[PDB]
Amino acid sequence: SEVQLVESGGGLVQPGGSLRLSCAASGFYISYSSIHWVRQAPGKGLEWVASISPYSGSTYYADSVKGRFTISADTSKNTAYLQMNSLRAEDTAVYYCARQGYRRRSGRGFDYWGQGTLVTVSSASTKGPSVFPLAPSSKSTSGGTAALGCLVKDYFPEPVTVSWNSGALTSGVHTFPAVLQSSGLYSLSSVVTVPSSSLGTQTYICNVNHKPSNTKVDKKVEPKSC
Amino acid sequence: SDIQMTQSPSSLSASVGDRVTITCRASQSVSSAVAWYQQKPGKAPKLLIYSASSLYSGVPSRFSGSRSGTDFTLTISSLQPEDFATYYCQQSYSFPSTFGQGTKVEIKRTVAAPSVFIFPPSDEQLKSGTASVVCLLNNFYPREAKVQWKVDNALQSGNSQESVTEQDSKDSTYSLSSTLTLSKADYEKHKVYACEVTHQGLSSPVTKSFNRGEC
RNA sequence: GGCACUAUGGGCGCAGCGUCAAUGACGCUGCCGGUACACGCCAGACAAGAAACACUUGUCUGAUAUAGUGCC
Repeated sequence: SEVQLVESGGGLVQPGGSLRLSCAASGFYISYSSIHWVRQAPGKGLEWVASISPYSGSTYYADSVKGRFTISADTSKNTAYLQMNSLRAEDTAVYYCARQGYRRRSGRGFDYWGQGTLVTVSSASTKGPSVFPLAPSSKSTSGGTAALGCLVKDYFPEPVTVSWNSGALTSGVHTFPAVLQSSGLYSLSSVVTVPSSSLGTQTYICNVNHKPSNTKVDKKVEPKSC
Repeated sequence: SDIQMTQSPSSLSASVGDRVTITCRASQSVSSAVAWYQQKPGKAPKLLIYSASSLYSGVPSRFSGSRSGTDFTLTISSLQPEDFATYYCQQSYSFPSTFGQGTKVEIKRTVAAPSVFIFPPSDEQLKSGTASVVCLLNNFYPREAKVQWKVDNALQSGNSQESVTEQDSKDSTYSLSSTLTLSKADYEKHKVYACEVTHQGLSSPVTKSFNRGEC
């Protein structure tokens, strides 16, 4: 409760750039603990990265970061750091700091973890999405429900927000995780199941907001009839 | 060299009240420096077990850790709804520290067939030189589902991407999208665009297709 | 791991210089060789110290000690 790790410093940087992450500790004097950094690439698991041992300043590293990252600690600021130099897109992840417990109370387990700080390594530049109808069809549509949607395509960085009907329509909407395309731009798509009797009678609009590029887009998804 | 922790199973489908055992297997002696963690989406991991078997302060007593040589198992004696998350083992016997790949604990339910839809590209998109064909699998269980793209009965490879939603809060189905990406030039070199889906709730693989150019 | 043989001035020869290294290598040269023991001293191992390593302290071990080859 009173122990707290508060991380900062993440952000977006071009490959080969650098970034200094910070982990400010409260509730305890940092010098009597090992501080570890653990990272987690989007969708992957936890990967230990660097650690620093108390009373000696001894530091250890993962081979995937050896030579490029430097764990350190300023006890006067009660904060641990991770200088990351020459960053690479494989290094994109949510970066955690964690405290190694007191030996007697919780072994070598990491009992308290910072909140997460996001690191994105990319040479892509900002791009607002192109929004494309996922129009429903004339065939099939025999299940009393039809499906329709929007393709939110070629944006960077995350996130977009997709609503329908300016937020009015939410039941049966699926907005998938965005995938990173090989071009280094992202795409997701938002789809909604609706009663198949409303298709021509009811208007469906998907509203896509991409704050970084200051782009809001509203797309009307219409049938094509014959 | 480096110590490998290998977890088992990588995902698990249980209902409330189950005994759930997750197992993790180490490549060298880690002694007893194995820790288990619980992580929920968007959130920092939480410590459950330290020293391979010891119950971290504040954790429910339904969690237990066990050691057998290099073979470590976390077992949750009685699954609770707040326990559906992902679990990790860790070795801290030596550096580098190493985490198991992860086990995801998921909600069991009756099989639900994926209701399948195919969406052709917008003429607006073709103006961009790229064409996306989207195949949608709606509200299905269990998660395992193979989506196979065919253009004129020829399978595609390396030109599609998938994305799965998490288990729905209400009917705990999944939904999945698959996007086939093509150049416009290749898109118009073909007619029959088809999506083939294999799933446990499908008696035989279901296929949705269209012919490029239907009014 | 066990068995077998094989080898070991402090377990700490006494030193010097060049030392590179990154902790992986050391070596030549000189100097002199009661024996144990007691210590010291160093090196291991172990614990504890807010403590994985280093550090500090305590305890233990370095003769049944380390070092090979074959057998199994």
